Amino acid sequence: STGSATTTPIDSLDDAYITPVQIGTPAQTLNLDFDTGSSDLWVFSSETTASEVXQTIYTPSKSTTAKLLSGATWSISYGDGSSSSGDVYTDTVSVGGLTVTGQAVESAKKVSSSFTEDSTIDGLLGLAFSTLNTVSPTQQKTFFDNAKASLDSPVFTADLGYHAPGTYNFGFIDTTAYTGSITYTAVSTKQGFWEWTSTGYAVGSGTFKSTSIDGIADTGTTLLYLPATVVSAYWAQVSGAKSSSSVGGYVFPCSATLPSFTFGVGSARIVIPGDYIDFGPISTGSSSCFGGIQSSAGIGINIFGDVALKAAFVVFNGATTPTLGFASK
Repeated sequence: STGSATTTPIDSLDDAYITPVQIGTPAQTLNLDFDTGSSDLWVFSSETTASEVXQTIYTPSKSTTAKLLSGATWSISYGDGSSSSGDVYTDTVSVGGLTVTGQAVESAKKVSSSFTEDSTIDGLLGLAFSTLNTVSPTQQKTFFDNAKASLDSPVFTADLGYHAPGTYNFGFIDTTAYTGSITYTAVSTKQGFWEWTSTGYAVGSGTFKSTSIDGIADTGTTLLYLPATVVSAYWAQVSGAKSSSSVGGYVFPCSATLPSFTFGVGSARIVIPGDYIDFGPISTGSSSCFGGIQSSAGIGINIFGDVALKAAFVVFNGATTPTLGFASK
């Protein structure tokens, strides 16, 4: 079996992407944030504190196939400080025509203010490794893990668009979606992430520097977070760029033409166009724009976020020994 679903940016800045997911019988359609940086499928629901709901909610009592997972609870917090918690049901879950039965659907009893305030996201669908799942006492498998048995191939691909819709595919590789060939690189699962090692970088038309950059492929993070000295080398090429403490990062004049940024994947090279690194104005009407490449120093890990991933076709190969594939597009 296979599945294919359209993913669309939640705003004009590509802050995040949402994908329709059908849950329960008859299907309830919710717009979820596909996150390869976490491993919980959790949704706004009829159980969520009313003052914390502004979103489409799941109602387990209206699904004939929902079953309560007795005594199971969950609690998650994310990099940004946002958090949620609740209890657990299993139910049928479909994505782009691919159906999984017995998928754990985490029902939020409470959500933090960030989730409340974002009307476009009804929940998150975790696609990292199941070791990161927060359900207790027994951790639950991700959608991808449950689907592997029936998939034509144990893969999923991410094709994110720049200010445009894209696609998540399950179980097959669309060879018309990319150019040239896919280069694969080893994944370490020791921390639960799709963690890999980039072979180096280049700024604009300059030299490629061979330097190991350990990072994670994370669809659930907006920007590209790299080591301080690598980010410094980028912004040194932009005459108006400076580090602003009040905005929290590198800002530059919106009118600048930004250089591209190249990262290595084995002996291959993925080039992020400069326009993609222009995240946008700090404020509507502002003449200053926020940079899409920022320092990872304060986060503790390098993150190849949406800024990087949307310049490529990305293959998440979930075979017993997982790898990550990248192709230009």
